[PDB]
Amino acid sequence: PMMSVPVLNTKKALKRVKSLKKQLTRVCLGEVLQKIDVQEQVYQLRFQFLPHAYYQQEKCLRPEDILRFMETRFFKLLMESIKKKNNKASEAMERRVQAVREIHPFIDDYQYDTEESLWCQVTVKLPLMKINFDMSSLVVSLAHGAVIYATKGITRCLLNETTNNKNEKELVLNTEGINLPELFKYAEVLDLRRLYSNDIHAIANTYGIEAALRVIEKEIKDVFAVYGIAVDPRHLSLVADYMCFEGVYKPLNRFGI
Amino acid sequence: QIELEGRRPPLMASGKSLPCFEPYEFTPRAGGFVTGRFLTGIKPPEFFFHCMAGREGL
Amino acid sequence: ANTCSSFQSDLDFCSDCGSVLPLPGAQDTVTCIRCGFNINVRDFEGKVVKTSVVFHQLGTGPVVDRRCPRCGHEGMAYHTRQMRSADEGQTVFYTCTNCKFQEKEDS
Amino acid sequence: DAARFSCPPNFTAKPPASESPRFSLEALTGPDTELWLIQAPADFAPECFNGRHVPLSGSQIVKGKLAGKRHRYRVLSSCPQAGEATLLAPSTEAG
Amino acid sequence: LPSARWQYCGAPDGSQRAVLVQFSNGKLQSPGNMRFTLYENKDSTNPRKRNQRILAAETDRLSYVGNNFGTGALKCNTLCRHFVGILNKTSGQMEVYDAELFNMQPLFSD
Amino acid sequence: VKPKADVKRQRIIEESTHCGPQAVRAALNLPEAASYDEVRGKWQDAHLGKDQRDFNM
Amino acid sequence: SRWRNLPSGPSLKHLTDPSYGIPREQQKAALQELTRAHVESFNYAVHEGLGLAVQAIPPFEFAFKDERISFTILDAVISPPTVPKGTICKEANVYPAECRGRRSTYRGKLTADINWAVNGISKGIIKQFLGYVPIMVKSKLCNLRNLPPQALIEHHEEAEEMGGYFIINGIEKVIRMLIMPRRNFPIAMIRPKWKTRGPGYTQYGVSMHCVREEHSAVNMNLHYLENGTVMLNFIYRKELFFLPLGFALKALVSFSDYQIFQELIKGKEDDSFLRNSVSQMLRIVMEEGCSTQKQVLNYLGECFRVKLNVPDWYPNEQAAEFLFNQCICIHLKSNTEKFYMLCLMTRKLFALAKGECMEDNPDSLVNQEVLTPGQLFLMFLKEKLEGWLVSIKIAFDKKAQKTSVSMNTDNLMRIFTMGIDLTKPFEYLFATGNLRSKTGLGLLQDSGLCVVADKLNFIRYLSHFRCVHRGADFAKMRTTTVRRLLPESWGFLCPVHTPDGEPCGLMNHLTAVCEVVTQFVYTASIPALLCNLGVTPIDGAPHRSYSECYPVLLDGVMVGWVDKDLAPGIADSLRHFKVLREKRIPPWMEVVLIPMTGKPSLYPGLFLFTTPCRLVRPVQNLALGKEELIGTMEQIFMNVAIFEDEVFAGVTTHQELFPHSLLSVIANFIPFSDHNQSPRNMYQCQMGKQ
RNA sequence: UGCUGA
DNA sequence: AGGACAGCGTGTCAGCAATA
DNA sequence: GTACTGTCCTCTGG
Repeated sequence: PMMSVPVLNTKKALKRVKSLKKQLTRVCLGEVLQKIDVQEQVYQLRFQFLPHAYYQQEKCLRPEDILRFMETRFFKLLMESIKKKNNKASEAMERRVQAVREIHPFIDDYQYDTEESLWCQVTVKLPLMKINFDMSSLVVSLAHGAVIYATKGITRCLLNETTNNKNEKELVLNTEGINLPELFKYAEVLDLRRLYSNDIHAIANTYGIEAALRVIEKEIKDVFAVYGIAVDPRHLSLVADYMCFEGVYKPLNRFGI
Repeated sequence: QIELEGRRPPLMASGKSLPCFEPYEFTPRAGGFVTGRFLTGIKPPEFFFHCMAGREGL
Repeated sequence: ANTCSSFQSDLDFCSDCGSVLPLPGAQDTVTCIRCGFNINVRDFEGKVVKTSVVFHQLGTGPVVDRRCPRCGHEGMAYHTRQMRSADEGQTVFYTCTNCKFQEKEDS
Repeated sequence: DAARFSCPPNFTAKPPASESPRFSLEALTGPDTELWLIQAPADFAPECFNGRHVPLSGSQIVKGKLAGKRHRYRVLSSCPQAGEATLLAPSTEAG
Repeated sequence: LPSARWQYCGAPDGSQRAVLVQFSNGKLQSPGNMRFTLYENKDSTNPRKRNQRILAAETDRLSYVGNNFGTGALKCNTLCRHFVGILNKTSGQMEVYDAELFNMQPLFSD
Repeated sequence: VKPKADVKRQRIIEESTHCGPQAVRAALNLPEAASYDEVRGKWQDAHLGKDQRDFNM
Repeated sequence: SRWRNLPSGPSLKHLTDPSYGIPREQQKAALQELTRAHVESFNYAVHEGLGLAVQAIPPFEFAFKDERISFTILDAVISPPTVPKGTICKEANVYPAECRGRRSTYRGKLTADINWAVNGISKGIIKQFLGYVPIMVKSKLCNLRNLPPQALIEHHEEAEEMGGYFIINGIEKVIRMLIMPRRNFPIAMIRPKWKTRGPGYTQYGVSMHCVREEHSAVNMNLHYLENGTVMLNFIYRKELFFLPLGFALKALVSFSDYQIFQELIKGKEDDSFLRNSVSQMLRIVMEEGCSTQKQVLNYLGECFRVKLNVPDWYPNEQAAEFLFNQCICIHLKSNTEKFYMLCLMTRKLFALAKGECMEDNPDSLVNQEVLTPGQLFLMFLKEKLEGWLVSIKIAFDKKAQKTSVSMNTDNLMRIFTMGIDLTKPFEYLFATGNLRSKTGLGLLQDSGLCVVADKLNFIRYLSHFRCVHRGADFAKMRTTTVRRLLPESWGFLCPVHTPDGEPCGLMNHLTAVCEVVTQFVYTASIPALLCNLGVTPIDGAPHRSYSECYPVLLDGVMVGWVDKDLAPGIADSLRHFKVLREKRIPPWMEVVLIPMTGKPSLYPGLFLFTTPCRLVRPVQNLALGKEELIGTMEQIFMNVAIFEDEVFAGVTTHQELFPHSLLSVIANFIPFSDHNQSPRNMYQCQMGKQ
């Protein structure tokens, strides 16, 4: 899936877009990590996060937000997965630690890193009888699908500088995901008329069916264009009018009959 | 330049593309760059890559 | 015996899970030693420094392009693929420079 | 009760050798004595090394003569690895 | 590099053999409390049986048995040969003897 | 093909037999030079990798 | 050699020679070496392999009345074709010239001598006539063997024929070399459809294809489960059975859990997920009830007794041995060797799972071998002999269960009552091509096994004895990756000679210099030589750390752990022996040494194959100039120049015999194939056969 | 079911 | 109501042998 | 082969 919104051609918009591109790319716990150190029924875990030199440049992240993420989402999804396994097996440092263990009954105390996330570990223990194995497997299969924050549906943006020779000045913010409403907030940075997507079900849900007809036609035309073939527009018009006849984008297949 | 799947000919499991070539050989010849022509025929290794391509076509 | 701890060091087999009382309770030759060993096992481990890292990773396609026009002029670029049978000839894939318009001839 | 090994009827216990004072525990525990384990191919003839200087460290090729034919044997010497075969010796202390 | 002069004093008739033991479950923490008994086959007329031997080790808790015949006899006793070298550090002379290796294992009967 | 035109073709084919190291190296973003065996190892790693998108590069 | 006296430029003064029509004294010898793999395989299958096949053949004991009867087959013998009974006259022999005139099968008589006993003190040796088995043409059980071209013309034969085929109803079926995975070698595979085999299975596993003396094949898969545990899948009679490892390891060896564990952690004695997962395999399912070898054999016996169809009076411990003998590691006689082989295949799944090793492509010829006409023939013969025993004693048990004392009067009238079987079953596999077997013979294909050999031309005919079919099932596949012409089939398969439609990439042909191995040797003094060379036996004292050591294998049997700084010299010494024909190293042993680095390269170790179905090809061994033979897997770790002046000092270990060695026999008949485009030259190969 | 032709 | 999953699907074009 | 429909399957809402 993809998108392509032109950039509005104003000096302020060009400056804001850099931040916009850096704002919609997904940053995942796994993309920001050096290596874990698991000790094992008392299972400790130190994350040892990366320095900002080589990941803050194009990800727009800060260490307090990243660490706060572990306290509220990763360190409880960890107990969620531990239960997933164990159900079928047979002055200020203080408030943060306290609220965090207010909510869970297993953790004991983590750490603090007053100097750029120096050493940030945690400790757990299930004292009676649990399957003591290399649980690093779980806390590694989980530290990959754990994403700090991302716009739903968008996996990465990119500004393909030039798209025109006639009015070469055009800039395009292409994307490799699809979320139409999460771009409506930038009607001053980007041109939301001229927004395009190859989805045809998302266009049909944000703009209607008469707007999905033309996306269908343009998609078929651009599919044939990569080979030099050129079907006459009068044929794609009829195909798109038949497909979208009864208000919905209906497939041309066994369930359409 | 021979291209099979949009990529150069595949390597073996040991890192050589053909029994004649050292493993992980940098020369473009080892990756399917045929500098021979049908006027003066192509050597055996180039013959091999050309056959790979002509067969994937079918 | 002067050996690994998960088994019945002096005797034959492997012990059972070290849970409760002495060993606890093996099947053959139950002979019991060290209700609990001294040090809980220290397993020092680490993870990969290639994939997850953005540290320690700081340091260590136009074709041959012959001349034919479609929209403008002055030099396309071609990839040859034999997308045909053994009784036919090789198809050619051209691409422009000023723009990016792909051709896909038959020969 | 330990089921005590029971010797099959066709076997008899071999007495110690009181005519063996060489492999005696006393002889082997002498301050000037070192024990070495040697592993060789099944067809190895140890006499082919008689008088020759076998290495006590590293790797060396040693030449031997067997039945008129020259053989060369690569000899590897190492530090005992935990779990190696233990030599048994007769002991007066053990009855 | 340190070297030793090799001598095979060995066995007078080759009837004489030393005895090496290896335990399948690791190292014995206290080999000093073990009593080893070597058993030989009474049949000295059958060349096949005359070299059959059993080594038994008894502890307070368990018994170990090794044999040079049958499944318990392992390949290393033949494909390779084992020797024991006795090195005199003072003379630099190594006396070499034939050795027999026994793989020891635990004793239980139904 | 004319002679005196196949000589240029032959010299260009001779020149083309020296363009592998630079190509691969400058695609692995390796130190610009001084590595002649780190490049083979990096190529091998990229080849036995799981993702296999640093190999297509 | 065997490629000398190859003409340097063609001549035309052989036609127009005063001796053009005079039949020659001996046959051509270059045409003979084309069907040589089809004939030398059958020669073993019918004389030396048949005795071994019948030797396995467990004695078929069963219950009659209140009696237990044992029937064993002491020998089976196939006789050359001959006039049926003596009812005919003037010539006992029967030459293939007829059965082409008439439309009949060239079939020889298969007869065995069974030996039936009642408790082992009452016995009599009867000689039953099993049936008729088809015969190849110049196969040592045929009447045209040892005939010069002049005597081959008075019988109506081609004077230049190399048979290598069967005449089933006068149609000359040409059973062709199918491709099998490999034999007696563990191939580590990453197949994602494996996790559907159970609740916690992963997409990792080492498969092994085991063949014993060319009469039996079996496929066993060791699967990795997410817990760190390994399972074993075996197939008996087309049913898949899953046994946790540990049940298998404890049964095979009367060893403690400590030496066993110490074996599966040999090279990774610092890893702790492994050390913990090995203990879970030994304790979780085996300290749960069975801790002595017999109790494990007893438990395994009770669960599997129903589907192994064992005798009712068999102890459960005896039914377990039946499973291990007939389903896991057929190739190895010992149970101690079967343990060490299951342990190296596991040590390998742990390395594939931890990404320390590269999956072996099953579609590279490195990990492939061929199925010859003799392997299919014996593997069907043995199965049909077992079926004959079973049927005769079905009839036995079913007739009367009556006082066998006087029933020793009709014992032969009983055995003959079911000896009426073995003939028609055999002709179906040859006349139709498809296989009807209780066990598919460890094959994976049940059709297209034999095909019609048509003499439209002599270039259509000669290409039936050099064809190699990847498989008949791959003709139905969305993905096209078994049709890729990888660079590992250099010198073993022709790039150009492939059908150019639906069979493309699936039906290949051998190059002119390539050849199938078919000889069988002793290979008993090899394990004792490897130890002289520097190997240390599996038993112990490696002299290093089990991680700086190479695991040595020789035909499924792990000799064990040549040191890491002695592996190169050992491989070079072994290669010099095979080249100069010293020791007893077969001229065709493949000494492979897959080096080990820190990279995820193919699993390290020194293999040494000498089995009878691998492809080999000649290459001029430089530094000796002695015409070595290299194999598909041994060719990936060596440089082989083509033209001289391409040979260098350190590089170019070997050199190829002729520059056109890469091309097939037919592709060598196309003139100037170098100046035509490749889809054309491949087309020439399909048009020269029509 | 093995082949073959566009 | 978040799923888990079992369940249908198609697949250019004509000949010959031969045999169910 | 993958992706669809389908099919419940039964988990928190009045």
